[PDB]
Amino acid sequence: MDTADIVWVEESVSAITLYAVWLPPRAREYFHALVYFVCRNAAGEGRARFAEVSVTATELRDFYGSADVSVQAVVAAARAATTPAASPLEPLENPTLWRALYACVLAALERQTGPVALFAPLRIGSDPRTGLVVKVERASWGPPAAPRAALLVAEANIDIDPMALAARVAEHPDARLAWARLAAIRDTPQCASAASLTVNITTGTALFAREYQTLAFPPIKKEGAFGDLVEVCEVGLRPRGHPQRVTARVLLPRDYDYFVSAGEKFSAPALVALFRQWHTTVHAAPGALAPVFAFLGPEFEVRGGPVPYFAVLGFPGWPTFTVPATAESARDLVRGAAAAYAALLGAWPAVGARVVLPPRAWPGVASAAAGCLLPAVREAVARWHPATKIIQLLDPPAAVGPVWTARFCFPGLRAQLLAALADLGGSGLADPHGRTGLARLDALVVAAPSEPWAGAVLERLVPDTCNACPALRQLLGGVMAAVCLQIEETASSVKFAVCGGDGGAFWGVFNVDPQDADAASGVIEDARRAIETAVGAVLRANAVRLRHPLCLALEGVYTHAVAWSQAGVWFWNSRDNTDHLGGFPLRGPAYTTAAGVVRDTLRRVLGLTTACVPEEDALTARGLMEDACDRLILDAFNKRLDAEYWSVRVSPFEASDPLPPTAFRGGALLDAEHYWRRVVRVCPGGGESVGVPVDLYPRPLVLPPVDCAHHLREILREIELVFTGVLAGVWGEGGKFVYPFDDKMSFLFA
Amino acid sequence: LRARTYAPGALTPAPAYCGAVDSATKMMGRLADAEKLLVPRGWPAFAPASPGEDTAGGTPPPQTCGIVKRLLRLAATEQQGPTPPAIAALIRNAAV
Repeated sequence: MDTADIVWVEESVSAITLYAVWLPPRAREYFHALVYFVCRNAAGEGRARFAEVSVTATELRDFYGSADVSVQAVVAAARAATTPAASPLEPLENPTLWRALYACVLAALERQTGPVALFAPLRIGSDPRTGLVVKVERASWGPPAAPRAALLVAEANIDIDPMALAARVAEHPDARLAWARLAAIRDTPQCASAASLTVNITTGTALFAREYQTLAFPPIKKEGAFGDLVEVCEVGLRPRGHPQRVTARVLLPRDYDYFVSAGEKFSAPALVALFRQWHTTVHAAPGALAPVFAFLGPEFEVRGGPVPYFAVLGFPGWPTFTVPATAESARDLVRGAAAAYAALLGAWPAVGARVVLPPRAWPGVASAAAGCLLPAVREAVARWHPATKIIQLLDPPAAVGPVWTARFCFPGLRAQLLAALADLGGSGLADPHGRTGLARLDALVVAAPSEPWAGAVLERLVPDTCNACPALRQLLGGVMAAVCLQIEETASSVKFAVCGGDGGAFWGVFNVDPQDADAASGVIEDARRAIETAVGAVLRANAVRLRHPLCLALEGVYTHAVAWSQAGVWFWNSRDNTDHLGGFPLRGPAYTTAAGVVRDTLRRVLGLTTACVPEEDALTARGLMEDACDRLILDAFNKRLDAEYWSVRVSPFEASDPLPPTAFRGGALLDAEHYWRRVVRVCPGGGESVGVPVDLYPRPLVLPPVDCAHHLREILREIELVFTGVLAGVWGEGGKFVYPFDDKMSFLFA
Repeated sequence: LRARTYAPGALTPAPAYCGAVDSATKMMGRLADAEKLLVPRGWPAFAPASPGEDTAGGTPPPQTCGIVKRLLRLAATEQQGPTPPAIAALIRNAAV
């Protein structure tokens, strides 16, 4: 505490990792943790520093989100993870515990020592007698150094009996195969020592190549020295939670900061085995502690996740970024990844929604925020129900034309609403240090307009927070309903008539002479400005303040509109041949040709509609429609031998066919199966119609004739769903559209 | 026209024959061997059943009308690109 012995230096931090987790001598209420920073100076010189924090049990329970956890379990898992020779995949048993642990330790470190940030200058003050960082402050001393990268390529060959995979899959009928491979490897660790491996690392100064026939013996091919990539350091500490002196052995990288790996073929087991060998090799001589060995990813859950990553929580000490290749914007992708890593402190996406606020504090904040609002808004919030209709007076099939139609949008309203509402309710927080979390969120919003990565992060993040607590859902629904009602009321006096939408984006019709073109461009702008001002005033009325001022955008002007359902709609402009289509499913490469055909046929029919002809026109229209379908089928004949063209995508929450046993013999192709599964259908005999997972077999394939009638019928149903509505709406008919597939062109594929 | 009729060179005189001729039983053996060869790349299995087996199930008909159907389906399968068709696994030649 004394300031007469504190030594101050100016440096920068590039990574924070977890080193040790233990329990003090005589206490069962809390535990202690020891963390390790890798800092750099103003010209580029690595150094290692250590800090220690203490965590209670109430905070741990709050971050977990339930009351079925204990400090004993945390300590037991942390102690077990220290030995990777026998237990290398500890976080696969229970991931939520590790997520809560990481989040709580980070928050405690931020609150106790002080404010910290990555890739920014800082002033660090330490105690010379004990050797632990004691204070951190933010200052400015110049243009800090620039990050550096290093390319990595690894390949491993592991062998596992297909019977184990089959049994594990049978245990859980809807599990992904990467998790099955990981679990099988976990059961018998020794199989990770007999694998054959190859590694190639390219840096800006050297190169490192290795080829092991078996990971337990000397390399068969070698190039480079280990004493160049990294440096081994020994430090002597003296924490307050131990009775005797302690020593720590760490690795310090040389001339780089993080690894970058292409996403063409990424496999976790290769990295796990390589790092396991390094951990075993380095920590052999007795006389020092050992770090933890933990990792995280989307393959540690039974059903996977939609966004891939690879999070490192302990050994060795630096992050790894997996970026899909074959994209002309690879540099942009890597820049976005680095920016996201720096901005959010590295927790995202590992922790999830705990980077903002703990999941056991939301209800109080939501209640306090809602308690103020305004009487009418409170009444609206109390009665909110998902399936309700307020403003959007149209219906199933209906056509408008020729008039001036317009489409407007508010870009990014939910995130702004959440930020403002959380700020309003923050007065109810039972802590003065949680605001930092909210602060982070605010920054993201201000960066959304000019940075795509911020927009993607917010889009992925808001649904998680909403799903955490339904009170947020209700509050947002009520506020949005009030906004929509005000919008409609104001728009009812500028020659505007709302025809569709929900409030975030909508479309409507204007009342003006349909001939003059130089006078129809002076009424849309006035309406847009008036609506913007009215919405701003209504929001400001209910003591709600926004960082970014509202801005409403016009997305096009058309003349014809057709609506055939509650989510499908077609707009057309009869002066430049521009059009827009919304509400068509797309689950494969053969669902785009149908969209193109639909667009062309609709354009032709609506162009012919301006012939001012009696009911005969309808008959003519029908003819055209049929013709289009005919051509489509004929065109599909030439692509009858393509397997990937006809394959369709399936998600974990739907029902699919059983997995054929042979698929379990694929090997290393089962690692990249996070979320989707692609399936095709073939006929090997008579009427069998068996399924095939395309992506689990080596290329090229050898299959019987494809099944084209099934897929063609599936597409044709959706094709007709729109033509029927167009016919019933434009001409007020009563006959459905039906195409005789079974009696006209079914002989081609028989 | 090309995908629904014999190949141009099938019905043309040649010095000798280049096919597979056999009895019924040895034909079953060769068919099983070829199917085993082809399975590892996508071809679905067969899973047959015969009287006197441990599982009665359906399709009691033994290997009497079950050979012609399989032979015909194998012979009517076309080829894509430079990869020889499937029948080459039974005739044992890469020029059919």
